[PDB]
Amino acid sequence: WTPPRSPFNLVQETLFHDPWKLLIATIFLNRTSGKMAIPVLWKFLEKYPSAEVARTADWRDVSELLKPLGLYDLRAKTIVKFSDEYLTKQWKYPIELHGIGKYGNDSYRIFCVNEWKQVHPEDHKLNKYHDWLWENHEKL
DNA sequence: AAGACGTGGAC
DNA sequence: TGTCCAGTCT
Ligand SMILES: [K+]
Repeated sequence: WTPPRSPFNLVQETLFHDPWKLLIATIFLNRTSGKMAIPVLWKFLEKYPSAEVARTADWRDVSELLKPLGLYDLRAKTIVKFSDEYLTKQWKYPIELHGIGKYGNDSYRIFCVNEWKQVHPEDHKLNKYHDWLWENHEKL
């Protein structure tokens, strides 16, 4: 399964193939505008192209990148921890992991795994994509 | 179960 | 230049 590209161009639609990156993007989005987060996200995946790399990194460093997006200290610490657990903790769903809640888990379950029918989003853009999936899956 | 984490954009 | 605001945690 591979989720369709939509007319709303969510970040999730590129990152689906790597559930880790997709969960990072969701976290970058926590209480922060896309307008600001998205450029920083891309530079973050440059410096930290994976989970094995990221569980390693100094949070002090992740932080430098994250201020000016606010929520930078706690988040930087989370990002490192999330990546540790992502790789070293067994999980069926990323909800089980640190700093992933209904939002990250919904994205996971719509994009990384064929479970869209069972997701009940409460994020706007996700709602748009989902509604749009319900409407057009039989067409593909 | 309530804060609490946060900057810069929009205005 | 002041307020409002863009999930998941403890
Ligand atoms: K969690």
